[PDB]
Amino acid sequence: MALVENIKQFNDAVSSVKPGDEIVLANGSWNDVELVLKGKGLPDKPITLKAQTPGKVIITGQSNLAFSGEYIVISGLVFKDGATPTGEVISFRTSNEDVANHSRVTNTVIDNFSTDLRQMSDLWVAMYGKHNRLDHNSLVNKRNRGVTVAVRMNSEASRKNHHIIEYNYFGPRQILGANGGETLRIGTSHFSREYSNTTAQYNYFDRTNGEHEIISNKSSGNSLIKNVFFETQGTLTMRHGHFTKVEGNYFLGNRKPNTGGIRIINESQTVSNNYMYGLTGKRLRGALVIMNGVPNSPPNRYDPVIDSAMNNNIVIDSDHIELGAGADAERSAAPSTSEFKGNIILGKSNLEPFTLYDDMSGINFEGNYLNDEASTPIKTGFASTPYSVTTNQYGLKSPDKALLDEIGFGEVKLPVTKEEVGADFYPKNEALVAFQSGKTIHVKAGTDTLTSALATSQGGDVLVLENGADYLLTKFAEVHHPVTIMAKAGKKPVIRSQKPNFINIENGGALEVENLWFDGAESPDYKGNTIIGTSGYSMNINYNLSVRNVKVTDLDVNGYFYFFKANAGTFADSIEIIDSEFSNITGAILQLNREVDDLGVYSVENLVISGNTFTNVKEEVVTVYRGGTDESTFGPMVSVTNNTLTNVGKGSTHRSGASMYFHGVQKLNISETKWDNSAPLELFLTNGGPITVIDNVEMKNTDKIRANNDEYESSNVTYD
Repeated sequence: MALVENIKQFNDAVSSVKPGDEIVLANGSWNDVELVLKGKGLPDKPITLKAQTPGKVIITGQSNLAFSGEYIVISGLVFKDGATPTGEVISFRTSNEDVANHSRVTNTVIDNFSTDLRQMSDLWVAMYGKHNRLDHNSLVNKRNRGVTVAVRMNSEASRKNHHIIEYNYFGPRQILGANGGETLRIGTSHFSREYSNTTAQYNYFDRTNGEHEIISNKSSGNSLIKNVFFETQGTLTMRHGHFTKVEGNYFLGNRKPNTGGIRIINESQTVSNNYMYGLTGKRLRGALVIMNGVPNSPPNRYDPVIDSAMNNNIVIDSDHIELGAGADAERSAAPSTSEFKGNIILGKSNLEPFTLYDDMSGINFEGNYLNDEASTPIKTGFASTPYSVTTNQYGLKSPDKALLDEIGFGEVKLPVTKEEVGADFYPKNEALVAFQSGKTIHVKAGTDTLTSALATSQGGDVLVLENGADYLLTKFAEVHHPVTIMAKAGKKPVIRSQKPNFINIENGGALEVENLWFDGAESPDYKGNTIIGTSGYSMNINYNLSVRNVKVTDLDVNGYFYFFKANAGTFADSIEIIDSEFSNITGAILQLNREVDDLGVYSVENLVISGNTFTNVKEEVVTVYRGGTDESTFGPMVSVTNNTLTNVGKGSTHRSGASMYFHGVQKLNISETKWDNSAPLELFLTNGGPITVIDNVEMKNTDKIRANNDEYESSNVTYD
């Protein structure tokens, strides 16, 4: 019917709409468009809004879609590189009272509708009203905060909805490094007791690693069944609400880090007939979790587990089954009137997978299996079994056919594949620009030669520098894509700069430097200079920093001169500082303490400091900060091995007054390192389960380890 190519023609076709009529957007770009479509369609005659050719109609800029009435259909659309001017990209409503009932969004795409500020949050699809369908859609590259798809329950109209979120493709989602990165959320805490009755089936979750919750269930009566979780970090949690059915879900961890399974909280839940391979998650992110609750709980906390069944689940090569997880003064109530029956746990990665944080008499264990090699503290309900896991006709590591016939599982096979989900026209091309994957450039020694090479380089390229040659910068050496700046063999070229900062890693940029020498002889007489620094504007694309075999000297023109400053609103998936030497620096080596909100936002996911020497550093070698009490993220994970510190942290300018400072770090491993006439190593351990193993550390002429509390393991700590 009526084809349109502008906002006027479109709103005319909306005003003049009736059951059966189809409004078509013509192939081409639609920038800054706030699409509103109202109308009462019919079961036999539905009011449609479609693309002329699915994939050729593209919506960018400050654009969105709002719709209300009955039997509305949205199909073929694309929403690429832009942002909604409201809180939702696609909305199943037009006002608080006008919601869409019996409507459908299908064969539609949302690719990078992320706001430029990585800190801003918004919902990409917000479902309202009753009996709507959301299927065969691809939603990729969410680089800001908020839920990819949410089911709203703010009013009786949207409650007991019976929505179906089917065959959708949830593309990779980088780590937020803060709370608020769920892929699917059904309801909120304010309306948790109400039944939503939603069904989320046949969806594929591909590396959706936002935070520790891939699905946050926050209402009663929903069914999260037949889904695939390919290498996803975090868990499917029964966050709030009762009577949830979680079955037929395959979780392919492939031994990838921080991969979790299912977390039971609250009442009358049924987690049965799920498959789980190689899940490495622990505590609230275990492969199977049954939490401890808060008795007579406030809605935003945890209801004690009652009347629940975790049965007939296959757990192959996974490390943790957490019973009573989260137990403390707050969560004092252990599961009751529940059961754990006929489970097949086969894995040699952890031979004591069960971690029982409280008494588990409330649970009825019976008919379970655990490989001969592994032990369980649970005296009854468990039977010994040979560790026989063979790759079946579908490529999945399946156990023996007798054990499957005993529990009634059937053929171990995916309920859906990456090829059956999402939009048919849109490709699932990986956004993986690897380091050293491009053309190699040769940089002649001189003034602004590294600057020019960078400016015209491509993503993944390698800039090779002249061994022993002097390089000077007079302009910022900007890094807008992955880049390697190295020199081969063993003659360090000497880089100096007349700007406050040498290299700025900008949005989309990732940097690895090898065999380089940085020196401050040309650095200006300003406080706050740095060798490497992040953008200075929010970076919604995660970065990486690898510093290998580097010399840094004389950063002393003025005070507060750093090696690295990671600005707020920037986030590294990986920071590595290896085989390097640092001398005479008036600031700090790594300033990763700039997140000032105190609500779980931190600057680095993985931090490795190894094989390094530091001499005459007026501030810290490293200061890592994740303030507050948030339990939604895998916090900063730090490793500090084989290092020497000499005259570090003795200055009066840094506020911690430490050589190494750790606040809110969730996995801290310090070993084989020595302190000499430096400032003490400081800890500030926060909530959650912070793993801290300090071993074989020498501390000559240095005041002993500072700490807020003693929740850390310290061995072989030699004073002097």
